[PDB]
Amino acid sequence: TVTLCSPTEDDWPGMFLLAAASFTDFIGPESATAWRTLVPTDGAVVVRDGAGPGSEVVGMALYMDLRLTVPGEVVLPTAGLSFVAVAPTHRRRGLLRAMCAELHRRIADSGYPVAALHASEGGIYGRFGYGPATTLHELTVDRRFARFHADAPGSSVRLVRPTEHRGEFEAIYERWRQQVPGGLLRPQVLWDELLAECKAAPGGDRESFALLHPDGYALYRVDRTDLKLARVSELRAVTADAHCALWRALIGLDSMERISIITHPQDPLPHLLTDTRLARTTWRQDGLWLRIMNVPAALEARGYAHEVGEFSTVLEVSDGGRFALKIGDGRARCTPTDAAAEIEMDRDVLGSLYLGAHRASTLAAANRLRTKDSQLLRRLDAAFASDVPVQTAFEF
Amino acid sequence: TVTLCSPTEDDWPGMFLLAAASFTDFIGPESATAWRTLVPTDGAVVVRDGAGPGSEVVGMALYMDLRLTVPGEVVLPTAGLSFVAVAPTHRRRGLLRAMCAELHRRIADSGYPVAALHASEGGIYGRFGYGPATTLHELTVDRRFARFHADAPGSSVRLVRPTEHRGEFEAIYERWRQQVPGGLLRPQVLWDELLAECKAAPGGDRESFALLHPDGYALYRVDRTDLKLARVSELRAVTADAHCALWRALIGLDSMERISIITHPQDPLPHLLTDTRLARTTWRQDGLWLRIMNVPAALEARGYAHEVGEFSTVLEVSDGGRFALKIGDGRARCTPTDAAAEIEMDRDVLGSLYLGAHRASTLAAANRLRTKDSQLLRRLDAAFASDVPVQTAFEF
Amino acid sequence: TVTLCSPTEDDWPGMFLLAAASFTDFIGPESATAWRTLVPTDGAVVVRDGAGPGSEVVGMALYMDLRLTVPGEVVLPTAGLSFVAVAPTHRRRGLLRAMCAELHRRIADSGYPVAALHASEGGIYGRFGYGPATTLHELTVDRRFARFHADAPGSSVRLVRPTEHRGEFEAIYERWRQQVPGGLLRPQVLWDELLAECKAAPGGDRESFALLHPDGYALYRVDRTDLKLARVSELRAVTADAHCALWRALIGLDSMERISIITHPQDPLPHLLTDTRLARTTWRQDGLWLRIMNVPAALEARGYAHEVGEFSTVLEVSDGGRFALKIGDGRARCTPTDAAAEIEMDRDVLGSLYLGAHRASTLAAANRLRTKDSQLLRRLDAAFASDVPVQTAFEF
Amino acid sequence: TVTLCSPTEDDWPGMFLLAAASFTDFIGPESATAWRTLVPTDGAVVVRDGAGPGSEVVGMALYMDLRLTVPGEVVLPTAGLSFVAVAPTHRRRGLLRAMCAELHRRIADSGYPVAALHASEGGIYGRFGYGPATTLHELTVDRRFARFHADAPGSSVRLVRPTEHRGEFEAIYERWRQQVPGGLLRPQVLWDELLAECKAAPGGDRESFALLHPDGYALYRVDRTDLKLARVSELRAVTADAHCALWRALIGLDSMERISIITHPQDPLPHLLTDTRLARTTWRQDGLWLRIMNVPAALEARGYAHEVGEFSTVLEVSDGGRFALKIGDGRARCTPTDAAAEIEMDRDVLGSLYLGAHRASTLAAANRLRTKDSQLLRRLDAAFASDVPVQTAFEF
Amino acid sequence: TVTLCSPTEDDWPGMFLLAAASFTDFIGPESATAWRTLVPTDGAVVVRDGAGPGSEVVGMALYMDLRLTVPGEVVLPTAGLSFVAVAPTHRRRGLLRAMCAELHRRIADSGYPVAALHASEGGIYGRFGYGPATTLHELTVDRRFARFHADAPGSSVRLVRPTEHRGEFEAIYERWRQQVPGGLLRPQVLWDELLAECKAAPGGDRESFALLHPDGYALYRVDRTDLKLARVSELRAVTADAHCALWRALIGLDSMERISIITHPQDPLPHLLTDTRLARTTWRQDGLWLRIMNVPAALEARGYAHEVGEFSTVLEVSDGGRFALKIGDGRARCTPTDAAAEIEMDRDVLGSLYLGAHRASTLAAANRLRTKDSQLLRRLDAAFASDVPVQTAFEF
Repeated sequence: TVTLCSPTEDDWPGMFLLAAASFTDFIGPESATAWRTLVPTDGAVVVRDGAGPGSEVVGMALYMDLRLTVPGEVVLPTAGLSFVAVAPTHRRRGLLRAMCAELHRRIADSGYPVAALHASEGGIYGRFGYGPATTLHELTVDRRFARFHADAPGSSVRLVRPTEHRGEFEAIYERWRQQVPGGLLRPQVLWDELLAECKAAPGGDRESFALLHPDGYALYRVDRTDLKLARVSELRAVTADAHCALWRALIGLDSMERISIITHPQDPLPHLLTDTRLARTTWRQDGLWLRIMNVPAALEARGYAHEVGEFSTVLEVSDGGRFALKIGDGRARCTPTDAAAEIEMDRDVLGSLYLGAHRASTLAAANRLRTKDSQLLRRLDAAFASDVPVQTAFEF
Repeated sequence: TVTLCSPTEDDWPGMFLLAAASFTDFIGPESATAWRTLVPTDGAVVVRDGAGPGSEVVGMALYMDLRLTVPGEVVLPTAGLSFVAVAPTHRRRGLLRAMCAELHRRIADSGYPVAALHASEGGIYGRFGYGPATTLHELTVDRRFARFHADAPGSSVRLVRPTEHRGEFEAIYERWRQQVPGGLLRPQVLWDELLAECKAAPGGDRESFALLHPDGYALYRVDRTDLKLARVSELRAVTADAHCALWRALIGLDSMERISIITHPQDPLPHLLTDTRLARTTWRQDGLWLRIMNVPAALEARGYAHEVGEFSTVLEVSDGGRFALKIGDGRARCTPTDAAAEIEMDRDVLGSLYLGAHRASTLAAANRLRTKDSQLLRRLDAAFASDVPVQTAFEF
Repeated sequence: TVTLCSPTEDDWPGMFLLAAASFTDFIGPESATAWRTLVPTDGAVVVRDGAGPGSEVVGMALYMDLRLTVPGEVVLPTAGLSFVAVAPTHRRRGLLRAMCAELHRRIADSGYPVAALHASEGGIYGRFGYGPATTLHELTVDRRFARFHADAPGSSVRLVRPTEHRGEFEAIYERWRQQVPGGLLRPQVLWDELLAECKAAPGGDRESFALLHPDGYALYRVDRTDLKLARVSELRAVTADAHCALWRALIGLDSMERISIITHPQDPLPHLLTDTRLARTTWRQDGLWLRIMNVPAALEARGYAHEVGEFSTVLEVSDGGRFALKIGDGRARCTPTDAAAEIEMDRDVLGSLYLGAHRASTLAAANRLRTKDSQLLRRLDAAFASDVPVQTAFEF
Repeated sequence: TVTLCSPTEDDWPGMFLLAAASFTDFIGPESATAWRTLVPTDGAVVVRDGAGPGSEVVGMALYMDLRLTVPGEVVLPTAGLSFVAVAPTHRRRGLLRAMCAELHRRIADSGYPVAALHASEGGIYGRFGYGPATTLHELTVDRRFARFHADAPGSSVRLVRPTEHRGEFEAIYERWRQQVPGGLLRPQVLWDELLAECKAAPGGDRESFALLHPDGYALYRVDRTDLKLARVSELRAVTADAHCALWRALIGLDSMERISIITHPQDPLPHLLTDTRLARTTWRQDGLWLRIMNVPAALEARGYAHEVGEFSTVLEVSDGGRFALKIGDGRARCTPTDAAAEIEMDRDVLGSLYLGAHRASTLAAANRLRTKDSQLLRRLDAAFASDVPVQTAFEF
Repeated sequence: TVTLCSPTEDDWPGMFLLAAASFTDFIGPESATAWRTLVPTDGAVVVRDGAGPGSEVVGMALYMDLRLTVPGEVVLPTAGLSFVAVAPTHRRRGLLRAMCAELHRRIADSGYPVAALHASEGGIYGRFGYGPATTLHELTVDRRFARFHADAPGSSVRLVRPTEHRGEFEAIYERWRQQVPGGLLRPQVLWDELLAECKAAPGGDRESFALLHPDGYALYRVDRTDLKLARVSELRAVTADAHCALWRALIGLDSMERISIITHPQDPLPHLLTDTRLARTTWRQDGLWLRIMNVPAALEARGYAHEVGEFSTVLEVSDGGRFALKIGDGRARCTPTDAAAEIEMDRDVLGSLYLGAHRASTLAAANRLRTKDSQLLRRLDAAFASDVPVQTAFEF
């Protein structure tokens, strides 16, 4: 009946159709064919219904080749899952399990230490070993009241047409993504896509503008629905100076009542202002999800906090191996063992800890993470934290 | 014209009137006379307009004697400011500055290391040296979809009439407030007040119920405005088991669509569920604000993280003294010095760091906190963190 | 651990507490003690948690002795389930199954042909053999535009204080409930309850008024939330004349913009007006649910349409017996058999057909009701229909 | 001053202008020129203001040649009124009466037994003898909770691009419209129009998709305003199997929260689900309106229920003739007479009964329909009912 | 650093960019290049940031050459400020003061007696001597209830395509603007702009229609957001007959529930109807703002009410000269003096009085306008009033 296989070029139109019916944002396929360049040979799986010549697609999934920055400014090859979809006609038939299992084998065999995704819903991917690893934080600032604090840094920012400063944006983003956990390399093809969206579309979005600083930029747009709201679609700042100068400019949009931005929980913006409330948290949600494919490769690859003293323990990941884990001097050694476990957790929990967005002690309080001693917990909690707060790059 | 002095009993009615006109929640005065028992002799200041027999009150402020738990389970005498109010007729005349200055002298001279408040607005109290020190986090759970995770702990909880289990609530809260930074001792008079509110009021709030566990409780009520919403006014859990069992009971309120609660950012509830999104953050705001009155007394009183190795630095608080600050083995020594400062911050910033709710590195990114080296920052950031996440007790 | 038994008077307070926590409308218990008089000795079951002296109630259910009118103006003893509740602490432990099974045995053994309920949710009771048997239909009339049709009947109606015309209301309701399927006898104790609600409550509902006609009445109130909306809580009309005259009076409430009423789908009101749209359907929902306890007793008790010619068939109710069903001259004979079934359905489907609110052919289209021939379907569909449209009496 | 006449081609632009100003949906005229092919020579009337060369149009009306299915699967030539409009400058001058009178003479003389329309408002057309004859029923399903009942039928449905399966849609619709009262033949020109709308329009509607089954289809689209709502613009199912399979697919649109559809009151969807409430009635309204042009031709043309035994009566339609009406064996004979009337009604009432959407007994309760005996009423009510529930085809 | 100068053609693109970022309505620049023809040589100022070749624009402002009608049907050369904008990066640096000061010198030296603007916010321009001089009044009529009064005048109005009756619109507007204070000459280039907007835009506004009378017109459109709302974008009526006939036509839009229009406070529409409430005031706001450049030229140019008897006084405008003001026979003489002032006001107050939209006595009650005697006040109040109520022409 159902067969699982790598798509042919003859499978494309079926895939585009399924995609269009599954993702509202989809159209255009032309953009789909930009992301396609990020898909390695054999990075795609489809499920066909039946057998014969061109039987219809009813399931699809793929991964893209990505570079993710993890704490200690270390960059990992990362397999980014996307365009995962099952036909509304074939829902509870195990297609998602089969497609994910097949994709994970390929990802493992190809040597990725880590896989990642953005979840359309929050209850799907834990079962596959993905844990929420970054946190999206919407701030809406009522700029009518906003005054900067005497201490705040600061002219240096220019109001600019996005399409005329691509080189400057690329260089800034590139510096940004290398320094911040969560950072993703943004390939030329994605800069084409992003740059194009800047022009106003009738019936769609208004034209975008940019605020450019030698060390950061912001891209923003008036909201279509509300005309006193400015939406900051992206703000990449490499220094604190740039971050503040950009916000002085945004708060300068006197035509507006409110500025909103999707940011991270440690965004220092509230502290730039004399009234920290004006920077109001309007929304929160999981951002990037991680599946640790290879536990020791991943644990050894990232840097750890230097503050915690050297310690050793035994970590067991449910159906993922048991390891002697030694952390000291910001570095980890992670070797096979059969000594008794001191800590245990499912694979997804590990991905949630990995970039420091969640504290081990919080996971432990929910019993996801079982441990021997509170001391070990406090150490796992200090070691795994990140000097530079974790942020989210572009969705995929 | 205006005179500042300690109220007489002849000043009360004026004060009640001003209070009623300044705080919507005020009425009843009868409750005002419960909190009055918490006000020390000389803990109150009023401003009278003119001179003569019973000239009208136009300004008032006071503090209450409180016990606040800070990291390391250390309990500090704390002066809690409340009922601070200026007549709408006397707004920009310096009454608030005068009343706060006078109150702070009294508080300092009386030996409180720390003062605290809940802010009616976010832009008033920084100028007086108070910094936001805890964070309120509203979670609304759509319990229709909520399923507990296989790992989650768990019968043990009873549905109970609040008024018939005061002794059990008192003992549980008492254990709770001694273990959690942000915890406040709740005196008998406040248990009278809180217990009374439990009965339904016509035109007002519906009757409250309680979920009682040997190690925790929750008090809740159906919302007046929305009848598919259950409001958890208070949940105190001393163990993780109790926390989970209480939430299994709340999610058990099948008559409801949504449960909301004002909680703290590290509440582990999202991780009890198979879909972490269901536990949605609907609101965020500063909770308790702190003014460090005596810097060395306060810095020496609290415990510090054991993970960070011993280090020494020089801390300068703007118009608050310069100190040689030595932290090691979870303990701090804080002595006078005139050596060059390595770190500087206004007083309010220090109160924001004090319970660990804000990271020094985030304050530094906003330039509030100026420092010499990033290393010192990472250390100040690890040392000041709290093993047990900071929570908020009752507003005052 | 858990025990199922008939409540003692010592179990009451536990039951009241559970009730209060399960039903928002509950309070007052004093009203609970009116309905209690409708509960037969042994009509109540509770589940206690554990054993000992006064272990806490965690489950309760009961039935009331009612008289229900079914097509052909036949009145059946009916067991009305209500106050069914499981503690939020004991949700998926089978308490509802156990309590319902126990109650049904008692109801069967006591000789009720039928049981009934109003469902708090639509997905609970089918599993217990109850089917939706009446349909609530909210109409909101924009009376600003409403003009009566030249044909409409029609002075005879008086604006009246409800509390001063109880005898007239009782007599009218009594005539009403004897003629209409869905009609329930309303005992003196329920007239006390209903009459009391008429007075305005501060913070609650405004005072009610009545429109009285020799052959019908309406009770109404201005909405608390909206002051241009009049809510008709009850309209009982015994003749078409009375129905029209009452509506001319209601449309006469010039102080109002809208009149709403919960009515039945065949309410002729739309056809009284020159613009049938003004009578807008704002809400629809299942009303009374029926469980046929004794199939042949129930099928033989009701009248059937005289129009359909005599026919015979074999009806099988899943786990409910197989019967030779003979319908002719508005009367049915229903005898045991083992001949092959011509029609099959679960018990709940039968309750849905029983008062004529649902057509057999519609149930069959959804495959709930499996039959041999379309002819039999059309006959079952004509025979079971009701001359007088089915209406809903008071909720319980 | 005003003249009434058949439009010239020189009158078109005036007519298009009036149309554009009267119907928001109008534009495009290009579509107007598709429907024009359905307009018979002499099926159009305009009113010109004054006399001379090209005096301006101020009134227009026309009818289209249609085929309507009535109970017993009988197809009648039907004159469909549309594009009826009076200039805002000439409102109460009798233009609508004059245009309708003129159109009706033409329709009568041409031999249509029946005329039909969709009403822009509910209070206009009764005066012209049209009665509401079908009922639109909006159901919104919260598909997040929807589970199918164990009994429900059921793979067989494919997700499909509408534009690539026209032949299959045509054949299915054609079977559908021949079996269902309310069915209209959909000519090739209307399939061109409908097929075209399927593509996404910027600023307008998103692209449509189809679910195709050998025996039915559904066309749907995400809502422009709300992105968690899927709108089913059309669902034609010829068997119950197809109807259920299509709904399993729609409930399979996991990307959505709600599915809505405009359907008929006997849609069996609620009964496919374990919780019948999920299929919520959000809106109700009159669909197709009928004017019986020739009473005996129309009464003799349709089939009647076989269940009711043969009976005879005398029907008088106000200003529409008196007839001896004999119904038996699903067939009616309708002859002229002057015997005393047993039943009387206006013409519009008859159109409301004609397809079985309204019961005679309900019309009688509102006094529109005056009759001699209740027995005759029950018979008129059983005879006129429809085996197959009446549905609405495309608006016109 | 910053330089203020007349833009080059090389400065345009910078100016367009700033414009686009400052005004949501901006795009298109192509329209900007229509208004440009209204800008005199030297009517534009820009601020450049720095010095060099093509340094970026950060501030811009200009004025257009306009003709404004003032009471007594006198037409004044008026400098109309628009496209005033400061970069969000240069907000509190005095750019607006510098640009306005420079523009005012040019305007004064060029011989304009008056300058005018439409304010983006209400708190900016008083400091520059502009006072609100006309009042926008939104009326929303619920046309479902609207009946005209027996007295109301009144066929004569035609429903018309705007683009086909430009000549008639021009002539009518031209008569209108010459008779009404607030009237502006509308140049051919602005008729091109306005005429173009009439066509429907996908994703944007629906197509406009016109109601044409020999002595007036209305342009209207269905609202994009709400489809039962008709928006009257413009109604110019030269006689009362035309005004009433146009409103009879608008109330004739039976497809609509509501008609809205931005009008003036003395619009007689409410008095045409039997229920004056139906014409509901939904919004009010300042329209045109005036700066009197040359006090005596302006005071002598306008007509004054003939009713008030001749009187003389001494008027002082803060930093604007002192004048002996003599008003009699609808004419004023305004000569220099140093006699003591009898009345004093800031310049902006004078602009607010100038077209009669505000009464001197109301300004005096707010103490803006200080005077010697109440008698003088009553005279200044009668003299300055306008026979013909002041209206607002097109925004600029």
